[PDB]
Amino acid sequence: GRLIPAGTGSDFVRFTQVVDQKTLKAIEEARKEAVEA
Amino acid sequence: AEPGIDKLFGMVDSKYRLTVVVAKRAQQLLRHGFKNTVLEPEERPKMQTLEGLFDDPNAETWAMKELLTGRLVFGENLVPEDRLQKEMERIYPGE
Amino acid sequence: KGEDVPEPSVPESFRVLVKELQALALDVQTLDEKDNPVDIFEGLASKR
Ligand SMILES: [Mg+2]
Ligand SMILES: [Mg+2]
Ligand SMILES: [Mg+2]
Ligand SMILES: [Mg+2]
Ligand SMILES: [Mg+2]
Ligand SMILES: [Mg+2]
Ligand SMILES: [Mg+2]
Ligand SMILES: [Mg+2]
Repeated sequence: GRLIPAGTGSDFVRFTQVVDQKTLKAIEEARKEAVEA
Repeated sequence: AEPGIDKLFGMVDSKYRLTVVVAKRAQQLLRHGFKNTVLEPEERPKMQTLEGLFDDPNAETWAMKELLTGRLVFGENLVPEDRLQKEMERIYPGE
Repeated sequence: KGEDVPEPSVPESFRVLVKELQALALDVQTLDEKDNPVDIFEGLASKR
């Protein structure tokens, strides 16, 4: 009753994320913040 | 059929990839608040009992209507797994 | 609650099986990434 090995359940696509350029600059701002003192 | 399904198919390396993108984008569109869109202003999503589709009818019909534009970005490993859901909650209200 | 439906738990067909199978000497144990346990029967099999 597990997800099918074949299809959208492909190891090649089971993992794929999406972004808005707005959330793109938001995460890099998180990286900028990493600079200590 | 559906709007620029070919155009869509063409923007992906695999057919089954397009389907995961749209679905995951539809996911976030509702969870973090439905105004998490990139193309609302002038010509946008619309239904006719009123022009009320502007708020919440079909999730992915939006997802696709955005992906068809070149604003979104879908990668294999674009932004680290857990930090994504955090930054998204911080910036998008509506709950 | 207008909640986007949840991600499936294990089917009772599966569980019904595993035990039917267990009813006979055989032991069917699911495993992890590295060959280690994982749990189908959510919390009802551990004892007491
Ligand atoms: Mg995933
Ligand atoms: Mg618009
Ligand atoms: Mg786009
Ligand atoms: Mg990974
Ligand atoms: Mg919140
Ligand atoms: Mg399962
Ligand atoms: Mg075993
Ligand atoms: Mg070991």
